Amino acid sequence: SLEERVKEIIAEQLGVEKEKITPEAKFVEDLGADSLDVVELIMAFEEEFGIEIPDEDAEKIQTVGDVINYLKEKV
Ligand code: NA
Ligand SMILES: [Zn+2]
Ligand SMILES: [Zn+2]
Ligand SMILES: [Zn+2]
Ligand SMILES: [Zn+2]
Ligand SMILES: [Zn+2]
Ligand SMILES: [Zn+2]
Ligand SMILES: [Zn+2]
Repeated sequence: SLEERVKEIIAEQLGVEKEKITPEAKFVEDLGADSLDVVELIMAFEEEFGIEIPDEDAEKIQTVGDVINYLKEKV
């Protein structure tokens, strides 16, 4: 599912257990993502879902929920 794929992307990049990858979890504050991690997460979401996340939209991707909601509507 879309959610499962999003979890694997995040788990692979941040090394966090999927059980902690919840909708309200902030990549930085809750999942420990640093600046490079965030850039790589965006790059991965684009590659895996075949879409583009313009800089503007990328800035709004702060939680797991943002990515899921964004992708569900866009793809
Ligand atoms: Na993986
Ligand atoms: Zn891989
Ligand atoms: Zn697990
Ligand atoms: Zn923040
Ligand atoms: Zn928090
Ligand atoms: Zn891009
Ligand atoms: Zn947009
Ligand atoms: Zn948000």
